[PDB]
Amino acid sequence: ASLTEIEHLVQSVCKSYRETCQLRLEDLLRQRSNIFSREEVTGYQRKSMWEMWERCAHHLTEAIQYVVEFAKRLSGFMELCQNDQIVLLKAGAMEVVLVRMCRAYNADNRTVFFEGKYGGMELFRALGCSELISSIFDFSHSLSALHFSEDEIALYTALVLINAHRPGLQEKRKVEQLQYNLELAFHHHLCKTHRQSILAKLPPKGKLRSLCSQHVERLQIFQHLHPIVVQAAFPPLYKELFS
Ligand SMILES: O=C(O)c1ccc(-c2nn(C(=O)c3c(Cl)cccc3C(F)(F)F)c3ccccc23)cc1
Ligand SMILES: [Mg+2]
Repeated sequence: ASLTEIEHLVQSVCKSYRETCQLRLEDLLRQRSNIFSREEVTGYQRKSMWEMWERCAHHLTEAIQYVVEFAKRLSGFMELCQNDQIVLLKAGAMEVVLVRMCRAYNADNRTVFFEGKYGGMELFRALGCSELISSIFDFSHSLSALHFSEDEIALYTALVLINAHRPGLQEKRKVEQLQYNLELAFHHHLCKTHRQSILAKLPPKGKLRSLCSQHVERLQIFQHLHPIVVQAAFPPLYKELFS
């Protein structure tokens, strides 16, 4: 792919990203001052496990749905057979959700933006997932240290999804090519901005995968104990994770 194609791919990917973000980043930064009372905290901490899970589960569900809309706008994704779109999304939608979190994370006070204000991990205590939730906070913190631009997150998460080494693909070669193109675009943009050095500092893909595995497993257990009701946007994908 030539320079102009690459530039068009970067612009396209970053526009798709911005347009499939729940909240714009300026909002998240405006509100880092708006922090939860200890009264508001204990309020959340005195919530029942189920009502808290319902909140978080619906929040996370909505997030996955924005990520699916992002994928559907990646050049070439819609041209993929339904099987492969499910393979890519089953594996990666939640990996992207986990990456997108670093936006709502404030490494200064170690808090995250949740339901209108910032709170520490203490806020989710009623779920009793301290291990998992501590891990997630560690990951966001780790991503914070890289000071991603919005453009970098867009290209990085595009590559999290468009990965040709996911088990199950049938058009593996078509994915390899969309991936190659996204890698040229990511690398170009990083060079352009003197940020090429972050490539070696990105999370090892294994760490992202395994963390996503822990997280989804836990969520599936909770979905078993206490099903929330989902109006699904990609039914063949929903059926692949909720059954
Ligand atoms: O609306 C949809 O079409 C749709 C909506 C959501 C998903 C989706 N949920 N999910 C979960 O982890 C999940 C969530 Cl976010 C909330 C409650 C329970 C669950 C669980 F049971 F599946 F585990 C995923 C993981 C990986 C990939 C896609 C998804 C998929 C499809
Ligand atoms: Mg240069």
